[PDB]
Amino acid sequence: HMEIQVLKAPRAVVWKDFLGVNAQFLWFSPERYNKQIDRLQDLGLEWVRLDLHWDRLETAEDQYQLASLDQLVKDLEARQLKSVFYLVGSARFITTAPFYSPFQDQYPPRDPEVFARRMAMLSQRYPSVAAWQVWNEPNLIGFWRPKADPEGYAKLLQASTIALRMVDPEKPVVSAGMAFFSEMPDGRTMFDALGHLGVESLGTIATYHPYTQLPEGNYPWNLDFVSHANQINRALRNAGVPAIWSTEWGWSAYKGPKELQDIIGVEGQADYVLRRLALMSALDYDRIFLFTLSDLDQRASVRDRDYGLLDLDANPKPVYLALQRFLKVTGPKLRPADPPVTEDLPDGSFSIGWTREDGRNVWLFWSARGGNVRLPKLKEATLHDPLSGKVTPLSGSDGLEVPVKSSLQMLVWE
Ligand SMILES: OC[C@H]1O[C@H](O)[C@@H](O)[C@@H](O)[C@@H]1O
Ligand SMILES: OC[C@H]1O[C@H](O)[C@@H](O)[C@@H](O)[C@@H]1O
Ligand SMILES: OC[C@H]1O[C@H](O)[C@@H](O)[C@@H](O)[C@@H]1O
Ligand SMILES: OC[C@H]1O[C@H](O)[C@@H](O)[C@@H](O)[C@@H]1O
Ligand SMILES: [Cl-]
Repeated sequence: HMEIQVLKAPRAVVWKDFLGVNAQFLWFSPERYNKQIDRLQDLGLEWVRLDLHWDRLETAEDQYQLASLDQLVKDLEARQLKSVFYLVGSARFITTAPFYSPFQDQYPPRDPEVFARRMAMLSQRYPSVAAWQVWNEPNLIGFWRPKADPEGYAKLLQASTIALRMVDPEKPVVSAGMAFFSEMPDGRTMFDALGHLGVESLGTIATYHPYTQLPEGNYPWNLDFVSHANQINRALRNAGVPAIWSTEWGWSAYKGPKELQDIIGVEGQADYVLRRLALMSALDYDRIFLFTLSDLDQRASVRDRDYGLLDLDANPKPVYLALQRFLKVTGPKLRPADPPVTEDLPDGSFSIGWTREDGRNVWLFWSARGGNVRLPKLKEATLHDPLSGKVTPLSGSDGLEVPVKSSLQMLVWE
């Protein structure tokens, strides 16, 4: 046997349009988040996704805390960023939580119309915001207690969608990012259940958060990320969604102790993010958002502190430097293409071809078992390792010898 996963994107990818980042700007001073934005702009990116928690913005009924958010929205416009905000959680006055429950905000609102009016208020207050997203991961108990409720979420989404379109009928409404591939504890998927409730008629953007242990799946013997993504993306297109985003994905560089995610460190983070980026940019997403722009302080859980492209001082981590090298090699826009002709590409390889703006071909490739591959048609090419920054001219009188790594490499050829 011999199995290779080849991907070819369905359309051209323009990184500025396609690749955004999650951010947690309200956690930081304007001085600090403006530095983060400097680093983001240096990558040639402009899309950001920010979280709003209702119980932090409205601390009692009609008592708001918006000074920081007001300033942030002005600063985001001043930096020419394109933003999507999601609102999640119940304010204390409207929550369905039992009086004694420790997780008051993790319950949905008693009245979806009250939530909807808040989203409308925010949208009218901040017309520069590019898109509004309704709740977050409702297929997870931590965001919708005491148990997943597709009917309940559909009613919330419908009410919010109506209110948001009253404010601006042309602005996109984004449904909640579903955790993983939208699976619920009962064995159903939220996307399927919402489909039966006719939610696709609302015309909201569909999004999910396909975190996996490895870039290409959860186990080395079951690398089925591409299979799952293709399956859910096809179903969503079939349902007639206006667009598909992935509003969260990524890995933490935390040193532990282990909580869900294996310890991989700053170098593992760089490796995994680049491989996953190579996969998702060749799948049928209209936009994706890396989680996340910056490391966070002790207000975040141990794992959640280290997903950043940047450390707490807003300085590059290895994943940033790797992504920066990667995007410099690709240039700003990639058009779908085929990989070069190969001889003895190793079993397990991933293989993705593109052409960049100057017409040169770009081949993205890796394999868990490493090894070597021969390219019989080529006499010269340039090999890039975005993790080390090593650049190697390759040459041959009648074909190239190319080393294969477990990490992504980029071959630029003609
Ligand atoms: O709670 C974490 C952190 O994120 C929120 O968006 C803001 O309300 C901050 O003031 C808060 O400290
Ligand atoms: O907010 C990011 C959050 O995403 C999902 O809910 C999970 O994969 C967690 O692994 C992760 O921390
Ligand atoms: O099977 C792969 C997996 O197995 C072990 O538990 C650990 O070594 C992990 O770091 C590794 O990724
Ligand atoms: O937890 C992540 C955090 O750890 C330490 O505090 C420092 O190295 C920071 O720069 C880094 O962002
Ligand atoms: Cl170019």
